[PDB]
Amino acid sequence: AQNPNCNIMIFHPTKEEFNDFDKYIAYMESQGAHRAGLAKIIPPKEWKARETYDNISEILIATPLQQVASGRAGVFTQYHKKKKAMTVGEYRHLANSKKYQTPPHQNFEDLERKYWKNRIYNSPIYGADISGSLFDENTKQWNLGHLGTIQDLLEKECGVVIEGVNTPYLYFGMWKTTFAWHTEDMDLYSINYLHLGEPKTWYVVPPEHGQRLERLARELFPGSSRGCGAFLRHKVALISPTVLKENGIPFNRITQEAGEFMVTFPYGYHAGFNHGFNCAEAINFATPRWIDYGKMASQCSCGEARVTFSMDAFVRILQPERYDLWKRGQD
Ligand SMILES: O=C(O)CNC(=O)C(=O)O
Ligand SMILES: [Mg+2]
Ligand code: NI
Ligand SMILES: [Zn+2]
Repeated sequence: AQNPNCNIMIFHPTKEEFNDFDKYIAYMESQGAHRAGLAKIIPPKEWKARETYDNISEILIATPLQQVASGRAGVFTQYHKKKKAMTVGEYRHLANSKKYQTPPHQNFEDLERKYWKNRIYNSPIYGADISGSLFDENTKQWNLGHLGTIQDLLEKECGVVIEGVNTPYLYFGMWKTTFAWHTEDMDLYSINYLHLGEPKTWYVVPPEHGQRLERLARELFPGSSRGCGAFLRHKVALISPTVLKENGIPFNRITQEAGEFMVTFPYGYHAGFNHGFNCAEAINFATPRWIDYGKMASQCSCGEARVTFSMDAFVRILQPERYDLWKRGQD
């Protein structure tokens, strides 16, 4: 078995190997990359996402989210308070202000220490989940707006044509902006490109150990667990590496820098934080290997998770027994 310790693997495809996206994902899996839940892909030196980032300041962040924490430094939830709209140029200025800027630090490890010590005491503002793309239309390789759609994959594998669309999302971050422990909708893959700015630190649990994370989460968030049998789908809970290590949960960590892709694999729980002002683009995708994960994915039916239009068909076709309850939670 390749990669039996479930380490995060880093890949350096050549420009030739960068042509065929599906083929390269399958290659990474042949080397055991999925066992970690997360892989890094460093693009060939010849490649670029677009020519420059000099003209992005007028993008609108319609609903910036202030991420307010509750709990203790290593075990907390966050809620999202909606703020007034602002442009990316306004948000960048805000991120660089004395109130929100990255503190002085020695290295990524020191900054990580500072994040876990101090995150709860601040409420950073995240420009998340903005439909759109920063890939140039002329970028032919690993262009996250030109991937094969999940609806097409389901149709190719299973023969059933379904409604729905699959488009990318932009994320504008600042110091301490946080993504809570989650797997993707329907335990899909994700791919994330860090277009510009400061790094993003990731934590990940191997898919084969995801249920160990879930059991810890039920212990640590006992009211939330009574409320919902899949409350990590709410995407609000944080658990620090120190707490994970104290509880014997297998995990790994890695820091993504600008110009790098990360791929999350089906049922790979992940969480993390931004180092400072940045912009990422991410999208879900599927492969043939995903189908069995989609059929087994948990679902929130309590009403909290509320998701896209396109998840309906995935539930309806892959999980017909669950469909009626889940749809009630959507309505
Ligand atoms: O970058 C973020 O805030 C969150 N991204 C992801 O969870 C992802 O790409 O799957
Ligand atoms: Mg602009
Ligand atoms: Ni994710
Ligand atoms: Zn729920």
